[PDB]
Amino acid sequence: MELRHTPARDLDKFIEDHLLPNTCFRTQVKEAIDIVCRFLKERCFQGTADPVRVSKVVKGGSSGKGTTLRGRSDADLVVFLTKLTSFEDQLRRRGEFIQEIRRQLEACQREQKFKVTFEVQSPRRENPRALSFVLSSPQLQQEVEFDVLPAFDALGQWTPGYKPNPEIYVQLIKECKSRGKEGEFSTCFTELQRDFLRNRPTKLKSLIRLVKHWYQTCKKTHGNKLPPQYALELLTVYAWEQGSRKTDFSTAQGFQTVLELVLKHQKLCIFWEAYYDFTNPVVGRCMLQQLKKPRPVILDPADPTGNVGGGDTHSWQRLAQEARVWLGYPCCKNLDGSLVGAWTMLQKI
RNA sequence: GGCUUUUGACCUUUAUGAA
RNA sequence: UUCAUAAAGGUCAAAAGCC
Ligand SMILES: Nc1ncnc2c1ncn2[C@@H]1O[C@H](COP(=O)(O)CP(=O)(O)OP(=O)(O)O)[C@@H](O)[C@H]1O
Ligand SMILES: Nc1ncnc2c1ncn2[C@@H]1O[C@H](COP(=O)(O)CP(=O)(O)OP(=O)(O)O)[C@@H](O)[C@H]1O
Ligand SMILES: [Mg+2]
Ligand SMILES: [Mg+2]
Ligand SMILES: [Mg+2]
Ligand SMILES: [Mg+2]
Repeated sequence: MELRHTPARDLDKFIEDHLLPNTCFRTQVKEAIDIVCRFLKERCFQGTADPVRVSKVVKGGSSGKGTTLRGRSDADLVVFLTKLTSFEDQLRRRGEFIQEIRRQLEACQREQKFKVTFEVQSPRRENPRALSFVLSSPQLQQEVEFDVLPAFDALGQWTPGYKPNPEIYVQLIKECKSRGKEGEFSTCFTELQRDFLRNRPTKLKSLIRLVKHWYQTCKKTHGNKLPPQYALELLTVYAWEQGSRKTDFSTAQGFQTVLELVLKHQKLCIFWEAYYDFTNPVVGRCMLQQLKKPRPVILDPADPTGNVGGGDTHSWQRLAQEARVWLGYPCCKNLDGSLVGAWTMLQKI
């Protein structure tokens, strides 16, 4: 049945039956990703006399994190290009490389290698960050949607578990402040975003799937007037880190905890020191400034300039109205009708 | 306890692109 | 050598579903 009719003790069964990827979906998506990556490395940029080269194509998003929803999660690919040499360079020339990727895709389509359908683009967006399309192929048993983002390799060859050289963030901050573009270059650090989730406990990822499904259900009512989905993913990590830190926990208690955190968005000030910290005075000052913003502040662990909170209080107002409604559903209720109870939050300093 | 899936960790290999 | 995407082999763990 639907999530809103599902009692607390059946949440994990709901996640299993509807949210966890099945073998065909994830294998088909991987096959499509291989198709696109091979295209990006072996065909797409071979047209130019001055070799533009792909240093890496990173599978980011839920696909790289292992937090996908069965049959509903896209493939988010950040394609790093050697010719993009700075954040400035990325901001101004990403449109060029986007159009060229589009051109070569359409070229391959004519050759009947595969079929591509490009997104609505209702707003001009001014300067898009992604090339969004649906991929069809004779080898594929299903369509797969893609977000392809050209980017400057700010991190270089990155070691998992290594803190980035703070000078990289110093440069990021300079460029953002210069152009008034905070949060603009998160794509450069998608590896850090992925790394922040990739090795988390299996059940934490299942809870994230649940919250993401809840979020998408709310999207039915409130359209696109909600806070970023990524904000809810980070809020769930926060809930677990302050309230559980265990591999085995109650899914229902975690879910209620997140719903209650949404209600307290006016008091949320969340950040991490996973990839940066207050040691560097420039980075520390940037972090401090973000932490002084109107609530909620949910700072991207990968990007000290990115408040994933979004800065739109109306968006959190609407989400909280849904959180209030859902706290009355069977989801967080025991068999006797009582709430399972949220986690006791430990104060993080 | 048994079966399986999902999610990672570690060690190898191939194709491809890069440094 | 390293990094990336897919595939192949091996080991380890976590959670879940079912019995
Ligand atoms: N507001 C934001 N600020 C910074 N990074 C963001 C962001 N929104 C999305 N991202 C990054 O881009 C990735 C892909 O975004 P989306 O594809 O829109 C949702 P997702 O996290 O992949 O889950 P889903 O695609 O299964 O719904 C996210 O995982 C996140 O790393
Ligand atoms: N850092 C990142 N890593 C991986 N994927 C990302 C990413 N940032 C963005 N994406 C993907 O690329 C898509 C388009 O990127 P953007 O143009 O930045 C979203 P937007 O136009 O600001 O609309 P929004 O208000 O929904 O965020 C996102 O929906 C996301 O799926
Ligand atoms: Mg995605
Ligand atoms: Mg996407
Ligand atoms: Mg596996
Ligand atoms: Mg090789």
